[PDB]
Amino acid sequence: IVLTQSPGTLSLSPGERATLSCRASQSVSSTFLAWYQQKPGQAPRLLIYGASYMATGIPDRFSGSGSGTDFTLTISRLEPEDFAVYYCQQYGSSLTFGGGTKLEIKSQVQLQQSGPGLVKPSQTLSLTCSISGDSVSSNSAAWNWIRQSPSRGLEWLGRTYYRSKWYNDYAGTVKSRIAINPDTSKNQFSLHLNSVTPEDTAVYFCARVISVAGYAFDIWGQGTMVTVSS
Amino acid sequence: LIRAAEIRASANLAATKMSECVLGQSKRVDFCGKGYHLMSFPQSAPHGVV
Amino acid sequence: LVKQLSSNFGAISSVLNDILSRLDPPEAEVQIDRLITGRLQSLQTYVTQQLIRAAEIRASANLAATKMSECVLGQSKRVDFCGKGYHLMSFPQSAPHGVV
Amino acid sequence: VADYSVLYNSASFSTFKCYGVSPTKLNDLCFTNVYADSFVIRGDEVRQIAPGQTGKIADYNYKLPDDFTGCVIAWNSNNLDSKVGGNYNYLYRLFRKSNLKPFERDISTEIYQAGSTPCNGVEGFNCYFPLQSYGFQPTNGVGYQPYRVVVLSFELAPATVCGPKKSTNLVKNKCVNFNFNGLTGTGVLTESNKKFLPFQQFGRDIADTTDAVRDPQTLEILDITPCSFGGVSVITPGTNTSNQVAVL
Amino acid sequence: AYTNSFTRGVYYPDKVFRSSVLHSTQDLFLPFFSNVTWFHAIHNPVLPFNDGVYFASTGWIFGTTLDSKTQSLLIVVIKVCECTFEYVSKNLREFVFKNIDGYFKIYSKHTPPQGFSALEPLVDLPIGINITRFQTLLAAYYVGYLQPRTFLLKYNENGTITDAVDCALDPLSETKCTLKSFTVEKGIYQTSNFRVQPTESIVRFPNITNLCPFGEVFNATRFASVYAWNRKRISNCVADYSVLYNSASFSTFKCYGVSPTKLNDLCFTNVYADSFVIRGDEVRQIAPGQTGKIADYNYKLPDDFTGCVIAWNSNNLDSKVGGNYNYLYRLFRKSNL
Amino acid sequence: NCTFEYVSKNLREFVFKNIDGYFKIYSKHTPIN
Ligand SMILES: *[C@@H]1O[C@H](CO)[C@@H](O[C@@H]2O[C@H](CO)[C@@H](O)[C@H](O)[C@H]2NC(C)=O)[C@H](O)[C@H]1NC(C)=O
Ligand SMILES: *[C@@H]1O[C@H](CO)[C@@H](O)[C@H](O)[C@H]1NC(C)=O
Ligand SMILES: *[C@@H]1O[C@H](CO)[C@@H](O)[C@H](O)[C@H]1NC(C)=O
Repeated sequence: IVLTQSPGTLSLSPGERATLSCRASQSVSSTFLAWYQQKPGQAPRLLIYGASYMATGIPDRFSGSGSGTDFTLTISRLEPEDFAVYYCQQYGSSLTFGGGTKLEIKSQVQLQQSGPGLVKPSQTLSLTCSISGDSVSSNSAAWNWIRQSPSRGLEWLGRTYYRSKWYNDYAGTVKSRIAINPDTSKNQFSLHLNSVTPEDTAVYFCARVISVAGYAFDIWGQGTMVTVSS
Repeated sequence: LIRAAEIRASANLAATKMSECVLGQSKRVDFCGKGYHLMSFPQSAPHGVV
Repeated sequence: LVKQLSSNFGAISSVLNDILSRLDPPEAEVQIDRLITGRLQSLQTYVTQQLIRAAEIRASANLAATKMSECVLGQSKRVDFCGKGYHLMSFPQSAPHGVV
Repeated sequence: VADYSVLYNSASFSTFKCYGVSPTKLNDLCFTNVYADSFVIRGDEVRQIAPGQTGKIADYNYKLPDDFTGCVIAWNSNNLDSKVGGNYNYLYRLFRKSNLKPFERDISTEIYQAGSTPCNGVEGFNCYFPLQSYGFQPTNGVGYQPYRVVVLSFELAPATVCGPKKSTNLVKNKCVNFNFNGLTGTGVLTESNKKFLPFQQFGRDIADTTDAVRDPQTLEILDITPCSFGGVSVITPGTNTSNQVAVL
Repeated sequence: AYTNSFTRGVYYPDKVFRSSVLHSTQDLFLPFFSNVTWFHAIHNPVLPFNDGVYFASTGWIFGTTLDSKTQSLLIVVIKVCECTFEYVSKNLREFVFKNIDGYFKIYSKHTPPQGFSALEPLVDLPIGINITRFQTLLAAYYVGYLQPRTFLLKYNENGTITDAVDCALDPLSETKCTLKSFTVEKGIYQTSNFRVQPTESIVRFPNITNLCPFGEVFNATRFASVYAWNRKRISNCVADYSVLYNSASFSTFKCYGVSPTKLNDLCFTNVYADSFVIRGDEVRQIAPGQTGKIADYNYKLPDDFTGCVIAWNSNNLDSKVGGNYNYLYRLFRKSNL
Repeated sequence: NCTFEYVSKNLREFVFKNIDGYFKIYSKHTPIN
């Protein structure tokens, strides 16, 4: 499944409306479309899950609709602080993001990241995302890993969770050289990459997903960048 | 139903004529032909008699 | 005819008293109309059947009157009209809904 | 004894729709047992609680038969069922193998198998959890606010619940109109020798009419006979002779 | 052991008094002359409760799973704690038990065999519990099962069921049922109608004749460069997509807007076969909405693409030792296409 | 912009008509004097 960001770029003035679009390669029977807003220098934020239902602490200006192979998000009344970028994510037989649209005008659970930001090429990369406010072995949650690079956008790497034992999944591109280990003793989960290449330079996030909330990325992490160079 | 009633009337007439002109000589004028009646002979036919 | 009154003909009930007691007139109009159409049709078909049977009975009665006149009041020469053989006389007798 | 007038003239209900039985006359008739079903759903989906409607709710959650005889009540409750942080204690089923039969409830929470590969009871790709959350908030639109719904199902046997109308005394050998648990009619109330069994209640005619009644207050068997009727005939000579008449 | 349920198993269907009449009703009853099951108390198995049991013996428990999870119904004083309900209350003691539409029926008769007996409903219970088994709780008894049979009932002057007719046992009973009497006279009577049912389905079509020439398109010797990409019209032929689909010789087979394996049944106006050769790593750029040198200057798919894309490696046909210089591609242009 | 192609005393009678996007052709060859 491939998501296509239909409108390229829009510029408006305060007060009036804005209309977005998102087109699917084929049918999404799971119907788990979501919309994120990202300010520069900050982690993305969730707006809508299930294509209609509002998130936590979101005004009524935002409303989404659609089904099948097309979807759209509408802003009722622009506010000069809403210069940001808006994405389009799905879930089902595969987890894929969207290109995103640029738009410009004219808290009880926290995740903390730590680790090295520079690595000698052809070596190991290790990160850690601590949890404060929940138990890493929760029954109704999962823990993912998302990284962003301007050349490739937003891509999904892998995840882990626990129902009766521990279960792992990973993306096809990275299967051979990725591993995630949880640590219930100190309530943290970590990401390991045995070997690294120059193109892996990007910024990585750790996220939480709740199964009953439309499989939407509720809480994100601070995020850090890793550069592969001499 | 109505056509059946009409057919029953015709069948009763045919039975009377058979009895009165095949089995005997009739005195009723013009009941069994024009003239002084002598006799008659029946013949079968589809859905009827002559 | 009397048994036909127990069918619904499409209404939620076969008792217009129940319909009136339970529904408001604007809705009850449709149910009452359906029942009216059904019962009217039943009455009409009963009447038609009675008419045809009455015609048949009248034909039989005319035959009976002719036979009484021609064989009780006189000696008939029509063969096999008043019994098998040469007729001599006849005697009428009453009976329920007919003669013998 | 049920008094429905207080419900109807409350003006605090957004929707009061009645199928088969009209309101303002509920407190007149008697019927065997009721059934009150209650739950809370989204504001927009209220139109799916009705006979012959189809959708997520009326397919996988709560289905009404096509011969429904009852009333539906609903009223907005945006100030009780919502929370500041988002209420995630209200759920609803989303996937099911096949639709529901009327008045059948499902409660299991096994993992749906949306694809070819069996899931073996663990969630993953093409293995979805079958329940989802409404997520009510005080700032949602009126189309997305919690609504409470109560469905009353009547079944029109010795009735045990009905309105507060008072009873009167019975009369014998007089053409009167009666009312026995909502059963109306006209006739003369005469004593009967019929031997009803202890559980026997009524007696029926060939034309589907009541022939005997068992009084609710005092158990005794009466006989119903239709009041006198017939046609009238006028015997008249020629008007050219006189104008005297004699009726028959 | 098996015994024939001769004539018993009838019961009053309602509480409506009828006398000296013949009534025809349809409900669940025990068919006449049915094989019953025999058990003896000489040294309590699990007995299914699919529709109903005519239990006659000369406590009880009715469970579905009986694992102290979906607790059953117990009769001694009746306590049904799934609690959800409670109640307190020679000799052929026949009983009838059934459950229909949330209604539980119990019938009884105590008499000190080929005889007639009618049972009245006692302790009827409208709960709606799911029951699938039958176990007695404590001498020989019998167990039978009932079926949806249409019965013709006879009421005497006192309103007691004294006779019954199984309207589906034998033609004599069928004639009695259709004549609404227990005695008939000589003659031929119409009873019902028979209809022979269809056996199997048959679908036929003419032969396939000419096929679309996919072979020459895919199997040709020469492909043109990307910037002068070829094009073809194909029509008025039957095309088998399944053969190319299940060849397993294709590196990439991606479809957009139309699901594979079902193309076999959709009739279309036209098709088109665009063919060319590009660098292997760059095949991912040919998608409806990507950007890059090739997708911007040589071949751009629309946003509403409706079809499939096929590609595979051919390093051993199009490469020469001296270096093939017959393949070109645009690199500069004024504007995209 | 081609869009279709097909390849296959005598009074040549011909009837041509077009409905529902299909072209129907009738003919007959008969010997006369
Ligand atoms: C192109 O050439 C290949 C190579 O021979 C053909 O593949 C064979 O097709 C025949 C059908 O006549 C099969 O019996 C063989 O098993 C196929 N071989 C392989 C290796 O698959 C192919 O049919 C030709 N045409 C197309 C359109 O692919
Ligand atoms: C009753 O239970 C059985 C198995 O426990 C189940 O197959 C059946 O569907 C249930 N009946 C209803 C009406 O739910
Ligand atoms: C095609 O038609 C010919 C002529 O009738 C027939 O013999 C042949 O069997 C047909 N083809 C198939 C595959 O049946």
